[PDB]
Amino acid sequence: PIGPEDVLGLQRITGDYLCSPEENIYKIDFVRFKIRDMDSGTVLFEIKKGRFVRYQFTPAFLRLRQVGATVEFTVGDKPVNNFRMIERHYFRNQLLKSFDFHFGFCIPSSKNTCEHIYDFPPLSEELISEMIRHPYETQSDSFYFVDDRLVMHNKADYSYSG
Repeated sequence: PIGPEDVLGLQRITGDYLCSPEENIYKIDFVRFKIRDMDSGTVLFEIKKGRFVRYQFTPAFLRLRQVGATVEFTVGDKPVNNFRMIERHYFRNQLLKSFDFHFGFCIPSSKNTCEHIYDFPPLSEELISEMIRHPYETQSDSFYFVDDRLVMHNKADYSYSG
């Protein structure tokens, strides 16, 4: 049984998913995801209607300071309390940054909306160059908890070449 404290100290991407789809007993289902630059309002990525997503971004992405993510999700009939996401980004298994977001109150049996603010870590010129040169070696784990219990785990990797 996996809790926040089990992921909050991880120094590498996991080799596998830490939970199965079945453990999502609350039937949480993301139906919209949109990321924008908070300094320009430019929409960097959007999808409407999936445990793994591969992102193709540009070099300029790595110069962003603050991005806003908007997420829409439905929930099943069981109450969802203390819905929390811990998302850890790594380059070649060096931690870049971990983000810890607590969702607001989730209405059962309905569509919910949330905005998460990511403040980018400072990236050295060397690191930016390497990240551009090494697509898909930037990787993230997204751990989702309800009442301190892991119920979803999504993965992603990132290119900054295109």
